[PDB]
Amino acid sequence: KLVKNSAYYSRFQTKFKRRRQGKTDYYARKRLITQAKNKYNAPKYRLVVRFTNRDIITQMVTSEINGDKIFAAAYSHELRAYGINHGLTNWAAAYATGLLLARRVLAKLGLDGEYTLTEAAETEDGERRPFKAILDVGLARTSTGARVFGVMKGASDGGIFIPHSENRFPGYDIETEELDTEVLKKYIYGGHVAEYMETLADDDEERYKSQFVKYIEDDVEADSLEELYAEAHKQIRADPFRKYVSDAPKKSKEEWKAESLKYKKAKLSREER
Amino acid sequence: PRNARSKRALEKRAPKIVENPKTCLFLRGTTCSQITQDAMNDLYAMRQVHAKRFHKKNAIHPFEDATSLCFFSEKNDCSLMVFGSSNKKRPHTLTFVRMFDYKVLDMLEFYLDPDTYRSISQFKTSKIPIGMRPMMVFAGTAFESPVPNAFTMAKSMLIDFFRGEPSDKIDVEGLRFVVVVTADEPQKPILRLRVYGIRTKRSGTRLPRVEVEEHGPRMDFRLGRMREPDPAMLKEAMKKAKTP
Amino acid sequence: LPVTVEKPTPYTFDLGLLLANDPNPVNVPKTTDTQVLEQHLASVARDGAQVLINQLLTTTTITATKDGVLLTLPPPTTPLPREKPVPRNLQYNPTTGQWERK
Amino acid sequence: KAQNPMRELRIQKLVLNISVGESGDRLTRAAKVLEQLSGQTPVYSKARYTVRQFGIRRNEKIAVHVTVRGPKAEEILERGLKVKEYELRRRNFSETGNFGFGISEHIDLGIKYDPSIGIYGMDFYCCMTRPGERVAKRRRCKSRIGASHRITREETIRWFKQRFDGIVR
RNA sequence: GUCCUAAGGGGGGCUCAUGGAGAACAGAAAUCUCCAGUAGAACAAAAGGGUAAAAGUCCCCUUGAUUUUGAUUUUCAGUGUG
RNA sequence: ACGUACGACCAUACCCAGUGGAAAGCACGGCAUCCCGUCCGCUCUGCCCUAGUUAAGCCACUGAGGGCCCGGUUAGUAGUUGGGUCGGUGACGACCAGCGAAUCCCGGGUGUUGUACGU
Repeated sequence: KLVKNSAYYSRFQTKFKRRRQGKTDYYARKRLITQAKNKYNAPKYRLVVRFTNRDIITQMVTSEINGDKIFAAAYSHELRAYGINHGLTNWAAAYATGLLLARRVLAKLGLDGEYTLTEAAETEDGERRPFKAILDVGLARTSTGARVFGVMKGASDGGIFIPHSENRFPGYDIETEELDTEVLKKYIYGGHVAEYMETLADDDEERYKSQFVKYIEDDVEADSLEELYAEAHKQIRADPFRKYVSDAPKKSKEEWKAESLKYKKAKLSREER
Repeated sequence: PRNARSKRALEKRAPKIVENPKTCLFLRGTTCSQITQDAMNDLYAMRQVHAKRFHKKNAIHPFEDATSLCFFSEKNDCSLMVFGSSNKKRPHTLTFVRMFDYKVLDMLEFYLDPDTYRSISQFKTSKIPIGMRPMMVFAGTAFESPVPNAFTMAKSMLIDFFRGEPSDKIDVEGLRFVVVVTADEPQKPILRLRVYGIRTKRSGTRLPRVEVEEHGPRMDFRLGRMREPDPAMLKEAMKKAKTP
Repeated sequence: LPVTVEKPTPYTFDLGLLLANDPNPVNVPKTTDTQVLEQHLASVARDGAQVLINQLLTTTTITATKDGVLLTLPPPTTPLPREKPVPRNLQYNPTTGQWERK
Repeated sequence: KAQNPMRELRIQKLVLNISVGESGDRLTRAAKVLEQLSGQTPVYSKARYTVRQFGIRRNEKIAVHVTVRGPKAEEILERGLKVKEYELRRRNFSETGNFGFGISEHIDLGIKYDPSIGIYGMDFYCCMTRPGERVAKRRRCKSRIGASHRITREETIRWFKQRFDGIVR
């Protein structure tokens, strides 16, 4: 018998659109934005971390009734303006992107006419409060030393207060309940990629050339990774809003409207259909 | 209550001295207009945290028989109710129902003006975050009647709808949205529901200068049929339990 | 611009529910223009929001904590109806001196 | 559009199953055979329901299965086809490109006979795919496989004839 | 006459009853593979709208068998650290 | 206008099939030293964005079969209650009203939209 009958389609209940697309955990999202320890009616910020194949997306997101709003954004392709040209999806690029997002938030808020009610009711016995937010990375499974915690570590080092533990940073030991700072510092300046570069060059030279063809072509060495990464963090902390121009073709917004309208397929009318 | 989760749900549904925040049920009748459905979706947007929604049609007339309301209120633990229906005599009706002890306390019908209804999507402003309660401003001469009437009944119902969660303290940043209801005494007066976003400016003094901008839905209502509570159960409803 | 409004009848406030009641009449203009109608409604909403901010910032105590600038509100006084009426596998081993299951 | 190299058929997985039907030493010896053939630890499979006529019970280990992949899959499937002399049936092939066969002796596979273990039968089954199976298996943005990418029974028979030079009857 | 680190909790993985096509023993009913599979299985309740990447079913951790404080409720206290 | 990442409605969005996709972006993909987890690097995780490709995902369009969403129709009609008006032994006979259906029929459609970054 055919199970997909008129009765099955009549009582069929569709899920949410993003749940069918596999992009949103609506169970975790409801606990994110409708639950709070305190009831002071304060706004809440969530740091959204997403990872693609060639880019890292970090956003500062507020949740409203009609849709989410973005406060600030940092990208791994903006790290090209900061000197980071290869390895845009490793742990070091994620931590630099999280550091860049933290500096952009502080520069936008002025912590690096219209005025707030906090300044209106400010008491003389009051100090500057750090910017507080919670982490949201979505559906990505995370083991110890995940790259989404580098975005957490970069944002926390930049000046964003995120409540967190240290049990998932690279170098942590479950048995001793301790975190190895040397392994963490090795991950900070890209020593794990540098160790892979030296190990591959000693063992399999053909595999070393295939995986790191861009590093050899642009003359990026394993020993110079620590200097290159540390110089990028200084430049991020100095100029948080450096403009980046990519190598993609550049046109105006109206020109992209006309180009896509030429390549768009119009829907057939009632008379034609 | 052998199951621990079922026992916890029974204790949550049990009466308490300090009551839980009230839950509103949004249910649709057999015949309903799209304007009433959009108004129901707009009212659900301000109360996403403490509401449940029904997606099917119900053959219920609230002013004839309300046994199904008491069954839905008992099952879903909902004390507030918004009921939408359409008719030739009443084109767009929002039936607000408030319950007490899983029984119908009071109901009121709201006739929505179709030509002056604008939704939240039609206003391109910054919207309210989900979970934040707005402040309330009630203006007009129809809310201070010496006798209990429908406008005072609608004032208490709109207060309960936008009450949110009680709190002894509040942040200054959570005072950026206000809900304004205007209704004047008198042919039928028009109850106008306005929601505004609040911007603060320097005025040279300690107190800031308040500026408003339209945020929420532009709703115009006319009060219709009203069911007043029985005074014996009304007296039990206003009994104020002393907090320990 | 002044931060205080003047009306023939003073406002009434319920700071527990953030409620401001305006007993003064709202003279809605008898015109067919929606622009002048919403401008008058916004002006009344401006006056209601102004007296709400002034009452909250002057009659409620202010405490500056790490969470933020918090105002301690009085308990709510508006009467509202309630929703509900007011209210083993363990024995001892003698020869080993321990506890063990059946 | 069929010239695309990512429509090339390849082995998704190869599952070797032994169903002794009873727990104890016979299941342990069958697990040792599968561990010796593959080189990886086996899986103990329990019975879903209890039927008294067959000597099985719920939550009782009755079968052992090992999924063999990598280049180890082609060499074990070659061993299975060497036992079967590269001869299969049209009724053996499934409708979605997967196929398999059943043998009765791992001694014929190339394992020396041990009296402490014995001879156990096996159920061979090879699953096929094309590049693009990550879409239906990934956690984030999981979707379905399109009809033109699904493998038909005629395509896997033509692949079996072209690769292993076998005969299908 | 045997076997049981008890329940529960949190997290992660998977989809079930049945029907069709197949495969040495295996033949209506043993085991495996594919397809169709709104739940027609199971778990709870007694829906007139319970649960499907779960509330079902398998893995990891806890098993600590009833934690502490309170000038706050109700009751009790000739043994009032209550 | 198109793509991506968070979203609002939660089938006009679902089930099946076919055709096409300029740019970029997603995506398939290549390798298991380190982080990590499995019977199996399937999943997850780590590295690569170099090499191959729009085959599938995704988007757009089309096609049948259903399903779904609207408006009129039904119709102020069935049905349920009150009110008297005289008659009817009475029930009620009709009348006036208050609420207020559904089946059938017809016509239209098979997704809109918020923020941010790019093409």
